[PDB]
Amino acid sequence: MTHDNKLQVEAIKRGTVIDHIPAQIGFKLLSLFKLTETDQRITIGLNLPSGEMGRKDLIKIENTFLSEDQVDQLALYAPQATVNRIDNYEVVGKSRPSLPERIDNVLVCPNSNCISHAEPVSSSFAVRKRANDIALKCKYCEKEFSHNVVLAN
Amino acid sequence: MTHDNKLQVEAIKRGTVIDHIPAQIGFKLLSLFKLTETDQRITIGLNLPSGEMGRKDLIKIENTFLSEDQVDQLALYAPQATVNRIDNYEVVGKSRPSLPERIDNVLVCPNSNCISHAEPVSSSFAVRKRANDIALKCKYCEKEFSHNVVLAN
Amino acid sequence: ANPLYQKHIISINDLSRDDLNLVLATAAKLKANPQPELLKHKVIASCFFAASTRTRLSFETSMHRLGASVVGFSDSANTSLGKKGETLADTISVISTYVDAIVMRHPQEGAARLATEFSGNVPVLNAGDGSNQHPTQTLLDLFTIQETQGRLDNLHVAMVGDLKYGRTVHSLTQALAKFDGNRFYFIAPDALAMPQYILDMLDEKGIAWSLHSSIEEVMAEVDILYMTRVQKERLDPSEYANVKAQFVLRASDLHNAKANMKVLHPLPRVDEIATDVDKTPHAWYFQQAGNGIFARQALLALVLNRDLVL
Amino acid sequence: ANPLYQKHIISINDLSRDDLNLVLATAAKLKANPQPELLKHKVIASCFFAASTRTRLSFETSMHRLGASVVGFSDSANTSLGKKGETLADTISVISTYVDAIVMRHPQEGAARLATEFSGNVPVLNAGDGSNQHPTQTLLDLFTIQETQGRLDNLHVAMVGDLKYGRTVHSLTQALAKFDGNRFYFIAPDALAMPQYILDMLDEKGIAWSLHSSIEEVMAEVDILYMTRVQKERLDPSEYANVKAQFVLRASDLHNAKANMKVLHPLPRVDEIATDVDKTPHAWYFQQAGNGIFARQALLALVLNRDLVL
Amino acid sequence: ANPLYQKHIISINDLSRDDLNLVLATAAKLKANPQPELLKHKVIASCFFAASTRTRLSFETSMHRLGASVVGFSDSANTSLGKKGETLADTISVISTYVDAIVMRHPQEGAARLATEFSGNVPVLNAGDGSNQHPTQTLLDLFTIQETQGRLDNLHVAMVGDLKYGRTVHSLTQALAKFDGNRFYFIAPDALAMPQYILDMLDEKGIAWSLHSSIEEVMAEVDILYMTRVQKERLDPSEYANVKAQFVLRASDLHNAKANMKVLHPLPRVDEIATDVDKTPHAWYFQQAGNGIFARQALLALVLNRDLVL
Amino acid sequence: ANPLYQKHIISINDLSRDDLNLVLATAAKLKANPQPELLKHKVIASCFFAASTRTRLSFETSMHRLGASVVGFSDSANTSLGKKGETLADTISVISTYVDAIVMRHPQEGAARLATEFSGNVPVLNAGDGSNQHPTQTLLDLFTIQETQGRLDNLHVAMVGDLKYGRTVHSLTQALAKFDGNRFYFIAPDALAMPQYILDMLDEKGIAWSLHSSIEEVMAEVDILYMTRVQKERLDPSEYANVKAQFVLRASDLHNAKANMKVLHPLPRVDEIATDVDKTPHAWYFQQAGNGIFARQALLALVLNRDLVL
Ligand SMILES: Nc1ccn([C@@H]2O[C@H](COP(=O)(O)OP(=O)(O)OP(=O)(O)O)[C@@H](O)[C@H]2O)c(=O)n1
Ligand SMILES: Nc1ccn([C@@H]2O[C@H](COP(=O)(O)OP(=O)(O)OP(=O)(O)O)[C@@H](O)[C@H]2O)c(=O)n1
Ligand SMILES: [Zn+2]
Repeated sequence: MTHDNKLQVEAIKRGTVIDHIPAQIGFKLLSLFKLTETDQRITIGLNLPSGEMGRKDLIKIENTFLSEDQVDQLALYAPQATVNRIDNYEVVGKSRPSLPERIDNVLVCPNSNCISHAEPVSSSFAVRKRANDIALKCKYCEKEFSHNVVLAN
Repeated sequence: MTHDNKLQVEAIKRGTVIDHIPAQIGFKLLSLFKLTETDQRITIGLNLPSGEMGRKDLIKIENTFLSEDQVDQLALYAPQATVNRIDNYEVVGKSRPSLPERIDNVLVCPNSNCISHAEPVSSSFAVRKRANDIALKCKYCEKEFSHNVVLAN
Repeated sequence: ANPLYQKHIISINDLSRDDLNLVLATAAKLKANPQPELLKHKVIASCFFAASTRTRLSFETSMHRLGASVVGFSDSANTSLGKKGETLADTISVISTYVDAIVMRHPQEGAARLATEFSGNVPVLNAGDGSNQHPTQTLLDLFTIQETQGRLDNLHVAMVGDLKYGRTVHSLTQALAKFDGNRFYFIAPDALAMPQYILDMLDEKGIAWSLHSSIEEVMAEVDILYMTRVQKERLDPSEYANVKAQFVLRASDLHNAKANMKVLHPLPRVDEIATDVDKTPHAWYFQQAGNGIFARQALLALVLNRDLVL
Repeated sequence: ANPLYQKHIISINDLSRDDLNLVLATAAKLKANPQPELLKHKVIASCFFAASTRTRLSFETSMHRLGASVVGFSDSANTSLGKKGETLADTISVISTYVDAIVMRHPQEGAARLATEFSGNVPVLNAGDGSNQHPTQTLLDLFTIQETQGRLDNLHVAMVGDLKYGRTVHSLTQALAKFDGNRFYFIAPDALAMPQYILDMLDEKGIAWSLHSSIEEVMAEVDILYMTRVQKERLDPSEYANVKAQFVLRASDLHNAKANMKVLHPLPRVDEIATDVDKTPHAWYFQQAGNGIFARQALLALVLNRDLVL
Repeated sequence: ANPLYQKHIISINDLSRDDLNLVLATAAKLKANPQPELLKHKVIASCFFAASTRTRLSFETSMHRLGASVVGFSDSANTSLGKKGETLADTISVISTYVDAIVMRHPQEGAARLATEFSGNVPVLNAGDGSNQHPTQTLLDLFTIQETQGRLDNLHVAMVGDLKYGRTVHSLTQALAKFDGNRFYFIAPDALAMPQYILDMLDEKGIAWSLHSSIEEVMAEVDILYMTRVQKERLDPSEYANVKAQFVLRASDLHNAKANMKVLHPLPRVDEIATDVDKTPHAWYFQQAGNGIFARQALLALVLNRDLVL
Repeated sequence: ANPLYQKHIISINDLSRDDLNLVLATAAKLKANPQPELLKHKVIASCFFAASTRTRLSFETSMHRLGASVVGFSDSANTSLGKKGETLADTISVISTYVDAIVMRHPQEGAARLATEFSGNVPVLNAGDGSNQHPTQTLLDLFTIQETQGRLDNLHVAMVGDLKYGRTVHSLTQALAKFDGNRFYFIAPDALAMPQYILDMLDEKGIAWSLHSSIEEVMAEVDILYMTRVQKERLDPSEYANVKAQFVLRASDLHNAKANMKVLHPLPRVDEIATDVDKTPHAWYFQQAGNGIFARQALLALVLNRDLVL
């Protein structure tokens, strides 16, 4: 639903379009998964008039495609989001974020006695859904937390 | 060269347009000056070409205007950005960042024994220019650093 | 004489409603019309056998605001083998020969009560005896509740945090149970619950209480919101952070708070009350601290001064 | 060829009932037919960044008994790799170029596991990582249990004390939940109950368990009675003395116990086991300690030898 | 009101020539005609978060010489893990509710400035904030120079010793740069040189300075000879003694010294000024110490007393 | 017969380019064809009167790897031979009747050398004596340098950090000034420059050297980049943070370096080498540490064996 009320409209020919980001989640994904660290051309729409009702963020990254696992990384902040693998101006593929195995470096261990804090390691949480409760287990201290708790960084 | 026909960057009724942001700073400004913390339409293009004057970033912020200060606050990252306020689809005014007097809430004092490393205090720095650099005197530390070092990483 | 004259203030349970009101009326009076030479030529010992600088600094300031000289010691130091030293009994008897009253904080419970067995006719004021009592903390708390709320009965008091080891919530609840029609809300984690014995007291006097899993349940109803430091050492750093988030107060949780609602906190705060909460008018914990200056002068004045002519 | 050859030992959950039995078997072989020159010319490091005299000695003796040399340290109160400035990563990066294996104890959870990413070829063994793992303790306990009861299956196992913070009881439960038909009795103070996640995990396996006020309650149903010291610092000395009447064990409690039943304790004990228990046939905590040597030799042998010839 | 009334004294750079003269004229007046009940019924906190007994003893004596009560703490003690405690912000807000002014020394630079953000309308006086400022040291120094010399401009001031880390020489030079026609001689070792940034200040205001390898070069010309402790920890014990001898003052080096010449030294002296120098009339460092009693009463009087009627 | 047989190792200056090469050679032999029973039945003492965990372990492993037994202690915070009352002379007088060799670290310079006068037959090896010698560190560095560059002659060697107090860089320079054609680049803060005497000695030999603001400056001229940790305590945290932007090394600096170039560091590192350097082919500080075992075995073998058969 390419923001088309007028003209001069946002498109792109090759690359990835990540649509249907919940409002205000957009920035965080640019931050967290460091998507801007590229010499490539990016276009971003924040607080856009969402498909039906409300606002949604959107990101378009020229001649840059991402992995099923990249896509999946997003399932914790934008599970509804959809990733588009457009080429030659056409949407040849539509993926949706599905819960990953593990979530590496983006999460912080709520345990302050975990060794991960002090050291040059990447965080790693094992992902396990407790029927809508989704539990994240830390690779080092092995303690387990609800994702609500671990998402306070 | 903010001319670029081809399916990109649109005009806006009102708001503010920050052009000629050097590349990899556009995100720095987003981040540092908390500009996504708003529910107004935001358009960001990163690494668009300034014709050939490298690759520039560009930020369009609908129904939003700034102060001379807020604009001066950008002089350190984008000393050569241009801020276009817009009302009714036309640019009723331009501005350049003018390096300010003091600098609040975004820097960090290099000095590790500065009390503004523990406590509920926003940092403030006096700014003063030298032959080939700008010095920054910490409010508390009272110590003074080249902006280049205060720009620790 | 006033009823408190020459009395030892050891526990909140030894004070009556009346005793409570008297102390508080006085504090009120001294707060409004100070008496800086009232305790002139009196010397008071400040014996902090256990360090506690806020408590001490408060007490001593009160002493000087009333005109008294202070001598004493903050202790922690080379007593690690002070057991091969003299008794507390002997320490009191010596000191009781020098000073006009004794303020003391001490590591063991019952310490202040023993003191009173040996101070002769020197009054003993408890600034803290281990996990037992801290009567002047409770008294600055009541004073603050009454001065902001207007009364001590018919209140909606919510007590939050570590309710198991929180000695001043236990004390405050015991005090408030002496007044009428109060309604208690306990919002603690299950490991740090209001001990049984308190609940039993309340049930017996037929006082209404309730457990809530969160603040927001009762926010609209509460007059006084009493927070407590969750001691983390008391926990597992894991277990801590797993529930921490549930009992942390942020400015945005008060939007529905009544106009009269006050947030109290006895002691040093950390992450339990966010800094943004400070910029609101419900924030009254610093005020509550300055009120210990009048709760404490009231005590000193009453105990050492046969007749008070405020 | 042996499944554990040049493997790291960090957490009990990374061991199978197969790997477990393997260890216990070798352990039993080494107990009978010693190999005092098995690990000749190998150099092991004993890195107690946290001191634990009991564990430390166990290991080093185990080490020497197979003929390895030992380098190491104990208690890093301010030792430059732990606590000055150096990262653990860099420490391990460095010591991994000196030795053939590493045994470490560390105050932070996950510390042994981190090591593992910087130790290259060199296997690292966990001798405790904060509140998390202590595999060697558990292998010690299983071996004993099975040496005295003849099986690790279908047992009536009672655990007592601090099931909430007893890192040993958690692990023991996990390990024993890998065998079939075991039935657990959890006697403990409510302030210290077995965590839910453990109870949960038990149930998604279908292992019979239940909770009990006191030990007399099940005394005659149990094969193994596993005591853990109650951390008194973990509670109020008033609060603590109230409950501990239902959790210390005395020989008189033993009058009705099975002849096969044995009392275990990871040690050190304070007053949870009276000394009069020490002379009954059930007392098996010093023997348990003794088996730590074989459990530990078994592990060192397995990890540093491609195959066992015993 | 006087211009200093209700002001925070945090840095020397925030004070003007005028402010400086005012403080000094006052100190002069109080030195000659004392006012021992001027600060009657006022209570001042002496918060030495960092111990410094000479500074403290001086401040407190001033407090009492003006009639004020003192409460406070000298600290060093069990703060080693006081970081898991409350903020400095919260400590100030509590205390600002009790006392009439706050004197404080603290380990971190900027500490006193932060304090002033939370003390409300309670004035904050810096007795030392890490390596940054110590304004009342500079003020007793000026007072002493002016009282012995007769002026603060047109002086030959020689500063000797460790000029790199010497916080009060940096401060004194900054103060003296506010007056006219002064001439500076720096006689430091090359490793402990007057930092660039000071020299630049001077060059900009067009003030004369000079570097000398020794005292004797300039002895005949100097009015005020300001010595500084060479911190040896700041050096190599070898490097120390290699040059030590060069910047040590003995009685016999003054023979050619002008009649008005005074030897000043802020702080504890060691080997930098020999004891024989004490028996001469140029020796003025103890006198300089007694003058902090009037520099400091001047501050307290001015800040807390709207109008002074000396 | 070997030139070093039963010789003491105290200072690098007492070693010839001949003795040096001898050590490096044996070292290389032992690295390839181990002699795990070379020093059987010998007992060595490891006398760390100053603790140094990194050095200590290196040595003891070296010790065990050649099959010697080890007796010793670490950190004499108040151990009766160092710090109670006993002289070092008497300590050595005594321990020299127990062992076949002594390795000692000591806080005072010249301490190893003193030992030498009381140790009789028994060789003593210096593992550090205050700020003076650390021969084993240097032999470690040379061996590495030569193992990675193939020569100790004609090198473009850059040293960075604290060249003023880096006891290691001084020694390294001396040692390498015994070979021909080496060219040094000294990048450091002026507050930390290479001492003059070193610069002097270089010049009475005619070795090309120069000083450099930063490492990018010479990045592509150097074979070896030898980093030393900058002691921040050795300067003002403001002062320190100002310079350290020009002396930390990051992989990005490495883009232009020779393929042969290697980065060395005596360890421990804090933030002078970013972790991203750790994964480049140039990073050679953990291998450097690793070679400390062979450099040290070589020495122990040489000193305690009349001749080598390798
Ligand atoms: N070459 C292309 C093609 C499409 N679009 C973007 O691709 C997204 C997906 O468009 P499309 O999936 O083909 O139809 P939609 O109807 O939005 O799919 P949906 O249910 O996901 O709305 C749209 O938001 C559109 O703006 C683009 O920028 N460049
Ligand atoms: N209602 C409006 C008004 C302006 N523009 C943006 O605001 C800027 C106006 O600058 P412009 O007047 O077009 O001059 P430019 O041609 O790029 O030259 P300059 O580069 O000097 O600023 C342009 O970046 C344009 O994209 C817009 O998108 N919507
Ligand atoms: Zn963790």
